[PDB]
Amino acid sequence: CGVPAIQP
Amino acid sequence: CGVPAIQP
Amino acid sequence: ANTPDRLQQASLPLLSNTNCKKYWGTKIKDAMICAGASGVSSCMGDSGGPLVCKKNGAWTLVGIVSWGSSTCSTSTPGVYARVTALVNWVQQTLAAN
Amino acid sequence: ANTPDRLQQASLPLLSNTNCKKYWGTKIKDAMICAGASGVSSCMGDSGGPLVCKKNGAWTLVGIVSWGSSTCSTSTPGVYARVTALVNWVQQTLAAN
Amino acid sequence: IVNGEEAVPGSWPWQVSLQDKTGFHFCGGSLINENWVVTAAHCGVTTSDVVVAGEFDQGSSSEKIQKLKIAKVFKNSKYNSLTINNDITLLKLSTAASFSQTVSAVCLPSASDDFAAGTTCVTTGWGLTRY
Amino acid sequence: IVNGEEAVPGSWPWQVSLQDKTGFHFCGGSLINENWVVTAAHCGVTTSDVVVAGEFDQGSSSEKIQKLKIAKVFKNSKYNSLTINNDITLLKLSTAASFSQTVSAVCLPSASDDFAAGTTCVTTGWGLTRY
Repeated sequence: CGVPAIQP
Repeated sequence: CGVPAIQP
Repeated sequence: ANTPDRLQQASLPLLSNTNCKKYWGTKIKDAMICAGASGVSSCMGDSGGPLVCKKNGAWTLVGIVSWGSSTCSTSTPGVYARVTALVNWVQQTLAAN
Repeated sequence: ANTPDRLQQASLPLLSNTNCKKYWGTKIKDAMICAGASGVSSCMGDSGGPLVCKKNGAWTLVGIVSWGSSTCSTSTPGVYARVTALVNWVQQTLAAN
Repeated sequence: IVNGEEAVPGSWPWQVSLQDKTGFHFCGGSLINENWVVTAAHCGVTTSDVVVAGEFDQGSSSEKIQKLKIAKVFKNSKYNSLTINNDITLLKLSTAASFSQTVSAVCLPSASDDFAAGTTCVTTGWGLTRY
Repeated sequence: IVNGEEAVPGSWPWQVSLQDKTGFHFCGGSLINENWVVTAAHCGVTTSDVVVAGEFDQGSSSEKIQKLKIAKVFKNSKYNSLTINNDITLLKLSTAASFSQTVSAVCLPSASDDFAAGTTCVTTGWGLTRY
């Protein structure tokens, strides 16, 4: 629910 | 300068 | 021109409303949250975007860019809509629509 | 959105630097002039544009939109670069190129 | 943002750009679902505005994104246009977004959550890099 | 401008709009010659931006607008990006503007001229009509 697949 | 063709 | 064609990010610390009033006084209401004054600042065109913080390993929306320095000073805090004070409204709207 | 498609105008009074310091204090320098606080406000996007006054039937450039109210409040004067203060720079530049 | 840095494209997948009819950026917003966007009330969003998702750069001759129509706007009735208090608006999409590695939702808090003074948070957008 | 009025098309002939190369409006300017524009230093103008004269409506399917290239930018060396003082820049036009019913220059005061507090002036532009 708030976990980008591409990490910031 | 300063005298438009079309009056405000 | 001073607008970025590429998406920009920045880290900034949250402030207490206590602290934010030192700068903004009375303009600061309960449904607002300040962040920054640490050398970065939201600026024109950033309105409506997110202010997120990591909780339980996930990014959570804490603020919505609302207003700030008329000159975008990096010494002055940005003011965000406090999502915690507005969420019951979101969820209820979500529930009925 | 709140972006007009058509060019907009507003009539407004000039203020003394001393009345403007009421509102913005120390922020008001030598090369600045204020106007408005009268029911109108320049807002995001107005920047760099003109503030004109009619002198001897002609419109003359008195200010350059600079900064003003973080929220574009119509009761807070806008701040413009005072052309009077900068036109020798202008003329000498025009002269030189 | 002044003094920020460029993001890795796709790394802030909930970030959207709101575009007017002329067609250019006037505010950001965030995806909370495949059907809804939260933004500020003061942005003045209307049904003719468009939501743009999956976007990194604004000058591409053409890029791979999603332009979503708005079906309805829900401004908070508490919103005060003078005070700017209660600055939020919900946008109901007329075409759900298509989540992917680059488009997804941010989490929403609870009303009782505490975010303590001092937390290092992050903000994103396409606003000016200098006044 | 907030609480403004729609101007009569072409009545503020020196009013220009500056566009970046993504194509849209980031600032205003005033034409003071056929070859020179006066704007704010804070606008960050570059020679990759374009000056648009003869414009009324930013949604015009097409009009007799003039898009002018910028040869050189003249940034006042005293501009303080912190104070925003001495906020002025001059744009030298690659190709001069062609004056018409709709395109012309504003007059420049002299350094010793005196506009008194109370004087009734006019400001124009395409900025937001509501915050």
